Amino acid sequence: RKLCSLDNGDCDQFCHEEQNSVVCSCARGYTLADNGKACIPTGPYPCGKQTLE
Amino acid sequence: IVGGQECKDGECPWQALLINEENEGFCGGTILSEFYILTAAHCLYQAKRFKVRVGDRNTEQEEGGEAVHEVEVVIKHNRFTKETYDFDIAVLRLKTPITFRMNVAPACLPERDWAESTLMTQKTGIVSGFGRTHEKGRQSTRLKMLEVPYVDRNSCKLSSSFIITQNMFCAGYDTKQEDACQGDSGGPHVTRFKDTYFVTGIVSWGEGCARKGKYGIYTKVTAFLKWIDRSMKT
Ligand SMILES: C[C@@H](C(=O)N1CCOCC1)N1CC[C@H](NS(=O)(=O)/C=C/c2ccc(Cl)cc2)C1=O
Ligand SMILES: [Ca+2]
Ligand SMILES: [Mg+2]
Repeated sequence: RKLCSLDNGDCDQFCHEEQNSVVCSCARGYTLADNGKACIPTGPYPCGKQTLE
Repeated sequence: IVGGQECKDGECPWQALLINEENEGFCGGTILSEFYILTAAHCLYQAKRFKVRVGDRNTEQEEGGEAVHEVEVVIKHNRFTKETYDFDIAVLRLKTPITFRMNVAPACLPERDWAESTLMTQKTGIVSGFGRTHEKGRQSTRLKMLEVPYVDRNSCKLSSSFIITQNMFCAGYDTKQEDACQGDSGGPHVTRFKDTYFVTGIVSWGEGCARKGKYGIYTKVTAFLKWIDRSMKT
């Protein structure tokens, strides 16, 4: 188990392998955080989240 | 949905219901964005004129979140066929945009390779709807959800009396009494990953509901991601 196959490469969402290195990415409506791993919602009611209130 | 549980407040916000002239649901759908609903192609031959309802969990009370939307454009896959239910997928563009709120939110579209290697290899997915509560029963007045294990592709093929194409996958149980049913077709099959829910399938067909030695068959959304992307731009 290497890179993306090892715990999703530490990525919150999408993981892909480029030139022997993990590159993380996010679904539409999220932006990749400064750490290049976490996904941050850009606005209210982002995709894939159960609603609270 | 045969078996399972009620969707509790805010738990199934991407559910949509296709309703006929009599205001009765006949198929489900998945909210993809403010303008688009994902559903099954075969569902489009079950009513002359229909609308889409969102934010509903109980069809017998006004909860305050319900919204009905008219359909502007129907986008059916041109390779769909009634013989086998191959290419069983459609996208609907709505006349007015959906205002997201409690019980009304979209599910995420995943990327193909990651979804097939990581989501579709998880133990289970979640299916939901207002369909029949047992093969010969009545439709549910309550929105239900159910965890359905991914089923080995070879085992599924061996169990089926009808062809399983490259555009379909199997989920559910061999003998346990839990499955999707009539009325749920067109509805969401989603997979959870780190508290985020991604669209992985569309409720498609089955030999009855929850039969011994039979599974639920779903349209394989990951095979249609570029097609969905195109449909959402025109
Ligand atoms: C076998 C299937 C069927 O008729 N077809 C048409 C030809 O292409 C293959 C599929 N059937 C038999 C009757 C059944 N209808 S239903 O209302 O019971 C649907 C139930 C259902 C169960 C599980 C899932 Cl995941 C989805 C639907 C049906 O579809
Ligand atoms: Ca209601
Ligand atoms: Mg079974």
